[PDB]
Amino acid sequence: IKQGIREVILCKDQDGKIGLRLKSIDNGIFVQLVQANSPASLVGLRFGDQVLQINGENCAGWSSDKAHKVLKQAFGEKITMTIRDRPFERTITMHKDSTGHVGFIFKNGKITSIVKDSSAARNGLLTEHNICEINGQNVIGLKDSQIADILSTSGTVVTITIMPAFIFEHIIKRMAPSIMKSLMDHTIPEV
Repeated sequence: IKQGIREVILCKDQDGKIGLRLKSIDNGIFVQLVQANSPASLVGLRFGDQVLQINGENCAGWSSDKAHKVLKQAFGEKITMTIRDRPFERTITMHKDSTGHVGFIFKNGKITSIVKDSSAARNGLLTEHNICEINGQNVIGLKDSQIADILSTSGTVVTITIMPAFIFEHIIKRMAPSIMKSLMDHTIPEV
């Protein structure tokens, strides 16, 4: 989670999509969903990102509907966006033990308990937090099994990006869980 603004230039695909859905939160605009294999995924927009401007114009106070509206009504040539990096999220680094544990319990993405003497404990991982990413990979909507798998497949060092459930639950609100499982980009970034 970078402590700054950045600018991205987008470019509508063949079909005029950018692969993005936006949600209005506390009078800003935030990324609800990034589609795999989209301009938005390529330029590296992330779930939880804040859109400050689109094509120079400020986003504050906009409705989800109007933000979508704007995106359609724009000379796709290039769309310029100004992005505060996942403002509602923070990242914990952790280390696996001899028995390959970081030391917490989660359910539906949400962390429900921390284990005594764990690395989860030493680093102050918090409960009532929905898991957003792991080692830089968005794991939202995956099953608990596949999340467990990623934590298993991951090295000893494990980096998790978490968000307060209340905020998480308000971002994903009005989006079907299948779409998150299906369409939300769950891939490592390209170089």
